[PDB]
Amino acid sequence: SQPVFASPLNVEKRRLNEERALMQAQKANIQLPPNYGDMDLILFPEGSLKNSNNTVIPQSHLKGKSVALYFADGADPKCASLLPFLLNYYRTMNEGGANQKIEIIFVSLDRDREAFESHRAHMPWLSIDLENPLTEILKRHFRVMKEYEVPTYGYGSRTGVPSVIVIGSDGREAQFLPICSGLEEGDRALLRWDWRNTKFA
Amino acid sequence: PPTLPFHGESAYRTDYVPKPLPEVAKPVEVKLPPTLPFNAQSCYRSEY
Repeated sequence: SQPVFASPLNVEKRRLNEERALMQAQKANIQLPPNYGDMDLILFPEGSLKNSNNTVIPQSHLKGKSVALYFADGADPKCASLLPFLLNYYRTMNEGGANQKIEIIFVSLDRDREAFESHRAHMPWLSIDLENPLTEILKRHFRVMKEYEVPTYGYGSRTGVPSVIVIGSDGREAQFLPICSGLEEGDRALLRWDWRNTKFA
Repeated sequence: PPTLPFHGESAYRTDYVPKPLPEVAKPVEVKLPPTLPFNAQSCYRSEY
């Protein structure tokens, strides 16, 4: 139940987890519904993530990587200003070590396929297919929108496009990178990344 | 007009999550030195 309770990823996770828990219940004192920490899920399906060479990788490839989703728009001037800074942070931060440190997945708020692909040609990190519903599920899960189109359920718009969200293995909001938030640090909030403390395990 | 939905989470709501408990299991295992066996071997049996 993190960051929220009313999100499609959370409700699907709850359905699958307590379906499995009930199944083991009549197969066998067990606790119903299961505790959120006991609950486990697959955050990205088999054919979701795609790299710069258009080859799919599974979720197990993100292990040991401080991974962050990047909600972005091709035509948005904040995203156009932010993208070289995020690019150079990824570049330098990954170059300067004997180990992979940070990794970025790209979630698109862009209007259509051609502009999404033209935007994706500039990003050197992983991305999610636009017609994959996982983008909409992640947008509703982490409460990001340009404008109120999908109804939030008494919750808030946690961030506007663009945003960088450090995530966990179970969809936990590990930390917020305050590019457009109540703190408003444009292009230098990226340095608040505690990549030592947060790793995709 | 839409309603700007309230994003907000206080200090008391944000900045601590339940930590894992510290892993402590270590006593002070001291190997006892064996009592050094005693011959300040006494007078009667010692000389006569």
